[PDB]
Amino acid sequence: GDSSLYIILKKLLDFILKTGGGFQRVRTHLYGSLLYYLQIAQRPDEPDTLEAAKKTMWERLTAPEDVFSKLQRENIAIIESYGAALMEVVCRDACDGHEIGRMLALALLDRIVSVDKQQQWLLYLSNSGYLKVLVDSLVEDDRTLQSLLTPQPPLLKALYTYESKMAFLTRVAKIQQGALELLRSGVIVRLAQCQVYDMRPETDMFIPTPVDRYRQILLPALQLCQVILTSSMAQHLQAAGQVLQFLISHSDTIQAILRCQDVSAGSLQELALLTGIISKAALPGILSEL
Amino acid sequence: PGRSSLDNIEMAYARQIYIYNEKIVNGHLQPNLVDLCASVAELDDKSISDMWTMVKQMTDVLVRMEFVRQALAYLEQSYKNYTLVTVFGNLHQLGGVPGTYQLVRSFLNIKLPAPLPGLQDGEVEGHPVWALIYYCMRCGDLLAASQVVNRAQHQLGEFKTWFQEYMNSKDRRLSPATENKLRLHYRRALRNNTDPYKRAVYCIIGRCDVTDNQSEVADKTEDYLWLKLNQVCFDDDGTSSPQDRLTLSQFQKQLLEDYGESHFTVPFLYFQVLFLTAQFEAAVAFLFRMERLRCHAVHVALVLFELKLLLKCLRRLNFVRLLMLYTRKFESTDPREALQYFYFLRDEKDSQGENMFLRCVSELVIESREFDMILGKLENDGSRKPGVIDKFTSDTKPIINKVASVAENKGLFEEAAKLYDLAKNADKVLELMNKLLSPVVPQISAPQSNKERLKNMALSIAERYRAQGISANKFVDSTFYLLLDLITFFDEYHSGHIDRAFDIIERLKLVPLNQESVEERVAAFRNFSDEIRHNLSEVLLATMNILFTQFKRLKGIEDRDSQLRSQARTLITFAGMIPYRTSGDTNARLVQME
Repeated sequence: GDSSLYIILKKLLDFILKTGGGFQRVRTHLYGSLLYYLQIAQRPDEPDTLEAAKKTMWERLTAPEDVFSKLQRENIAIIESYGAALMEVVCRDACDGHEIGRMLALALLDRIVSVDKQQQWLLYLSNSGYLKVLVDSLVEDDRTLQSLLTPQPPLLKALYTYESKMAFLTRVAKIQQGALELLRSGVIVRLAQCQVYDMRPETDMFIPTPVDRYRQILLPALQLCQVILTSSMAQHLQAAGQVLQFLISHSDTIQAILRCQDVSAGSLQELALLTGIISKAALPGILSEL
Repeated sequence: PGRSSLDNIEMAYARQIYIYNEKIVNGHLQPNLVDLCASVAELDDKSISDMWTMVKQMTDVLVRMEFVRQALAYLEQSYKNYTLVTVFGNLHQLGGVPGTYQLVRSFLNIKLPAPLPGLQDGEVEGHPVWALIYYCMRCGDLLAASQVVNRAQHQLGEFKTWFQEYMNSKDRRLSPATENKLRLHYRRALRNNTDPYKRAVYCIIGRCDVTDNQSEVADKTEDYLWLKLNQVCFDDDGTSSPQDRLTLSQFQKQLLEDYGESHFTVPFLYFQVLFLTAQFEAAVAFLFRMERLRCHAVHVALVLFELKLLLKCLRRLNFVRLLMLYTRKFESTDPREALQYFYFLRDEKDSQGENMFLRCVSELVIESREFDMILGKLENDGSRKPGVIDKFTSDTKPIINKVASVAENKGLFEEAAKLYDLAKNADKVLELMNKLLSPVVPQISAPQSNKERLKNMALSIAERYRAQGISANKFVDSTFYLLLDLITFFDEYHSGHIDRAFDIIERLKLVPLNQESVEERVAAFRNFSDEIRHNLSEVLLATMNILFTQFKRLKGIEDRDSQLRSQARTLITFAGMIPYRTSGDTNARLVQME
């Protein structure tokens, strides 16, 4: 049992909240340990495992096992307290310093993220901070993909972080309350500002690599939009209208995406699916275009 | 929206590759390009379409395969076709015979050289001779052009000589002699003056002035290309040390500079210029742009590919990867189609590509996890029913082991069992199988519909393998049957049939029905295989249940209550002896009493 590990997890949270450590270097270490701990606790299991455990509890027909759920609950309580405090510290920190330590802190934020999805965090986190900052950072994401060539190097830093940021955004969108916060932050606006979509990637390093990269950005952002759309009530709701505007305004890209090949094709294929999901999920983009 | 438009298109294209794969397999003579040309006719494709015709002319247009020669031929034939069509439609019907010369006279006379005739040509007997020679040349009818000059009535006659030998040879008229002399005359006399067509003929035939362009009579973009193609001199260019050499490479670069897609306007036409110019890579990349229709670029590449080009994904040209990336879009949804596309990779025959193909397929199987579709399915003896890949064939066993082991990591049991069946590791299958059925047996009750799952799976394999030349270990099979027997006991346990359950449980020969032989049941307990050792808990308590319910004290003659009573007793002694080696529910006691 990684019970012994639990104590270290507590110490880590303590130090972070305290934000002692002149070195972000120190905090990077704390973030790394926390990340492993969160990951370790839930060995890759998916909703099926949870459903099986619930049934067994079903009810305690005899002696049940509910060990992993119990462990997750304890982790989440500890984390909550310490949490509000530490969320503040973790996000601010974020930005700066450490573009480095960043790779570590964004990964920590994402793991944490699943668990403690649901709950808790959405409220806290919401507010603050994050949203505002993260949406603005979408705009700047577009700019950051170009700056991407330069910095291929400084890339190492940022791939660990930028990808982590997209993931964090996608995860928030997966749930109702999270999607609401992102959308409130003016997601569509930042995306319009990034101008990632309102262009043609082909227009324009070995060229297939750049296409893979650009399309890659498009697939994640597109997933974030689709997730935000569906995650609310995609119908009469306001969300449906916003997504439709997204499609029409960035039409012809959707159409253009539909045919061709490579790993680039693979990325293209995923992008195509993502648009399709956006289409049906909304009022059928086609349906709207009666 | 929904865009059934593309999906329909996707399917149409997929259909065509599919037929192409059938032909390759069946040694057929199905043309890819004619097939696109047929579909492409409809619209916007009127560009893409012309592109396809260009490729098709190339069909077996090797015929050797000279870059500029073929490009020239395409342009020349196109012009000829254009000429024939104009003639083929009213008039006179032209007065004379249909000879090629006359057709061109018609083009020159009827077509737009005259609104109502006139200006700056040299004309004899109503005919611009130089224009004629130029157009005949344009058509590719060099011989006729030469003849016209012969008959000409002209006085630059030295040129006449230089035309004939240009014609005689490979058309790279290279006399170690005069060419130099012709050039001087051009510069002095011809260059600063004359009738546009005359200049064209001199310049083009001579390769007189490498700074390039013909003033008055370049009327079309293709005219523009054709002229340039005529000018380049590939063979023995390196030999001879003047710098009046113009190469395909040089031509290609000019097309790039700025001339740009915009410059080649009809952007529509730019595509064609790229193919003609030999910029295949650029051509795919360019097709790669509008909506490039990743789909279109992919297929065109496929077509160049059939042609045996590609001689060394927005910007990623390699054929394997171009195909692979294309697959990414549809692979999850349409794994079959993905296979069809990956298969094309072999079209480039050679190792490397072959492995790339294999790796791609391997990669497809893994993570798509569409095992049945991709790998195969159910024996009913009769080996595998082939998966799509198997139809293509070969390395399939090694992929299976790889996938199966991976399944083991993930713990995706069922997939593993499925994979091992294909692997034909019969013993392995049953063993994994015994494990699956074994747990799920121990647990708590209320399950087991009579139609589908691990139990059902159990039934499938036993019926299936055991009769037929069974390769499995006897031990392995034995536990298998026991698990099945226990399961049938379950079916009948509840759903009534109390009496039947005892009979079957006793048959198991696991639990002491007889005397105090309960202890022998101890001795034989530790020996028990791990799978059964686990199951016993329910065997007991099932017994004390039926035993209880059946032996409900009856109302108001032979009633031997004593048995079905002794059975409980022996069972309890049994349970009493192994409670520690059991989960910890001697709540047999609750059922035991009342």
